[PDB]
Amino acid sequence: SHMQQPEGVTAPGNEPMAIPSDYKLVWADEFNTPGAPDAKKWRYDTSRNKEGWYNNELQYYAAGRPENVRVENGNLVIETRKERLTSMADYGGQEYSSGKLFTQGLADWQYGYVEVRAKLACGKGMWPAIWMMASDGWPALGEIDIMEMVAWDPTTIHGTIHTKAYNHVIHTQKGSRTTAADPCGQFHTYSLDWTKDRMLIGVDGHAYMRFDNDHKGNHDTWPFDSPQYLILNVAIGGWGGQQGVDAAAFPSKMEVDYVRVYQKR
Ligand SMILES: [Ca+2]
Repeated sequence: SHMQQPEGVTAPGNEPMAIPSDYKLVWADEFNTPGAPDAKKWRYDTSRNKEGWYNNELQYYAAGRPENVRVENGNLVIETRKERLTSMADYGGQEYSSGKLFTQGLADWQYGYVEVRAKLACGKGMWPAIWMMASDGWPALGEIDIMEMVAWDPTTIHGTIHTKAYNHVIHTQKGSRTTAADPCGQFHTYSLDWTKDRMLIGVDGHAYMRFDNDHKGNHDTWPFDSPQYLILNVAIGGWGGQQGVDAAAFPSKMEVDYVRVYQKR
């Protein structure tokens, strides 16, 4: 797998990453309170349930539904299921349910070190992601994909950014990829180090992706001087379904041990 980068990477990184010495934890969820996610930290995204999600995706994102989003045994669980939730008011005809949480309108950050420790969702069809979008159109406002994986190639981790100049609508996105051991069976830490000068995206303290601010003051190539909010989801189909959907793979879970955000303060 590759995010339209068949014969190389467009934003190569190869350097260590770690929480900077002058940073402090400014936000966390440790997911140690069973039941629904803390509503002071997380909202459900239902914005396109009735309209249809993007990317040829197949899922309906259920809100307030423990079968799809629950805190359990020290993790956030986002679970995909093969089912039609036809009596939801915003039902959109989908054959699958999943979860999509975000901090939009509750918590956002400009610059910082973001660490998300997770075990991913497997089974052909699955497309787990950990990513960010600007609080204040798209893609000009900036998108930061800290972690994507597509479960037809479940050991490949993808790290990508999108801007007006560099984005998947015109196939000019800046990204890289790496290999992680059994990501659906063991935890890894997926990390972003975002400063005014560059972003690093990594796994387990190794940056495999680097995107520099070109310092031209062009918002089209660097929109990332404004706050972003965090997003956790498991999509179904689209890129995740490039080799089909495995009916037998459902239900499939992503387990998030924690989200930690650090900043200079
Ligand atoms: Ca935890």
